[PDB]
Amino acid sequence: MDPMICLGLEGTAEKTGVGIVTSDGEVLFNKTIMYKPPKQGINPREAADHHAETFPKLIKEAFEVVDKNEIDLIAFSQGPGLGPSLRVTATVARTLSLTLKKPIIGVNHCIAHIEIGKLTTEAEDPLTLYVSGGNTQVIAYVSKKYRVFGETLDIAVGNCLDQFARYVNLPHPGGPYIEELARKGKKLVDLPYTVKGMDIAFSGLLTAAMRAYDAGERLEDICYSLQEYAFSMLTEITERALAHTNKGEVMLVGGVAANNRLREMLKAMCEGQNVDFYVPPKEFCGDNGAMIAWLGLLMHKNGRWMSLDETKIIPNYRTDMVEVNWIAEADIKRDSYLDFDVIIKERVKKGYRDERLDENIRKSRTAREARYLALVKDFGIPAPYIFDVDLDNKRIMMSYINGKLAKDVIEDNLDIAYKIGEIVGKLHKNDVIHNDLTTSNFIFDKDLYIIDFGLGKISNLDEDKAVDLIVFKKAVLSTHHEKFDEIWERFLEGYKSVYDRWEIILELMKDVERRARYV
Ligand SMILES: [Mg+2]
Repeated sequence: MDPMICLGLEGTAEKTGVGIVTSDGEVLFNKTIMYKPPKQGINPREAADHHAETFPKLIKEAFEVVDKNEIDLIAFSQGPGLGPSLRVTATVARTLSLTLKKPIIGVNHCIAHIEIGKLTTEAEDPLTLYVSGGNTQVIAYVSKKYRVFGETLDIAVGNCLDQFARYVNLPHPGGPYIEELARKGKKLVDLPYTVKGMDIAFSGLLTAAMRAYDAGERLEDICYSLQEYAFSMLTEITERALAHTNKGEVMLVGGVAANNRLREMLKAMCEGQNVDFYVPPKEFCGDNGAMIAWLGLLMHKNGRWMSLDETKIIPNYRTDMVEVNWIAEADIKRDSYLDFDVIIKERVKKGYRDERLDENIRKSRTAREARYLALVKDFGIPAPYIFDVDLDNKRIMMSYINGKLAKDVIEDNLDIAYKIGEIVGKLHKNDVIHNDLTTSNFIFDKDLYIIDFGLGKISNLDEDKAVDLIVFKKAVLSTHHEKFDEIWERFLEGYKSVYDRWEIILELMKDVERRARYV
């Protein structure tokens, strides 16, 4: 009876997975079967239907390998994920607990992906990029909790690819086909690169890929481009998260981790930053039951229970919500005369990306930034003065603001959350979207100074102003959790002072934020 053994169910998404694991970290059993969608016409089916048909076939096999009387705990994926899939998973898990007369534990699918990462790889405290069909977020364990530092703002990357494959009439799963076509591509088609803070968005990209297809661009080139852009965007936010959580290893996780290109771009990045890079073996990388079981053990082994009424599925289970109980883009230089001071900001090259992309990202952000830092004094917003610019070398000569970063003084002086709101309000009052609102991008002296503008854009759309505010919101929630409530409240106070339409877009935030799981 030494090794306590647990049976876990995975069913958050499109994969039916059953796992048996022992508290000693031994995987006695682990098989998963995927949903194969029927024609999207009439006579519809859903993954839930697949789970209902598949779970008991898998459980039979499991009981043929180990004695059901030997299993001591049953665990299941409580969320996040598809509601109808969660419910079949839960109902099957509950039936097992009741007839085996054994305890049951609901487990967070996301932090289960990473825990078997640690168990199954030489990682121990990684910044982990989790990508799949329904999920894409950057997670790290900080301050006693698993937290999101970067996530998609709309669809997951897996879904971006899946929809594109469908559009261009590739069979399911189309991922492998896009990855092969991309290898034969050579032109880097014009597509939108969309990073905002540490988050990203794939919708515009997907659409532009579609329009490029309609315009008669070579399928191979579109595929190559789709991948380069999406994967670069994902490598960038992981890079930013890395410099932000101060971790020394990165772990890639999820079905999309199967993509070699993504794996290699991600390894280059980690090699550049001298950090370790781990990927679990295929069978623990994509959705699987073993990870559910192992995390199940972790929490129960450390003493935590669940009444059948506590086993309600949580479609939007956030990583924050889980009680844990088992544990740079720009070189800046300062030049001085005996009284005058200048700083030069160089956007250095990123080896991991296609040099063509790298050239456009560095030049355009540099040009934008220069142009925007200038334009914004017209609105009464302190910023550095722009002395000169050298776009060939990706450099800016600007004035020097002596002071601490907002990120470093905001919690012990919440007033400066107000000033940030004032200058954002002034921004949106004037149609400028600053797509990187964080507390690392303002410097506080007497007034408050804005010091980044590389992702700027002119726009009168409310969706864009709304997203602007969510990126700020989300960033505050991850890096200033101890004081989040208050900083946002005062951020809105400042915003309200200046921009009279604040209410319209604040409400618009909600409808955009509901790019979550149904129910
Ligand atoms: Mg998963």
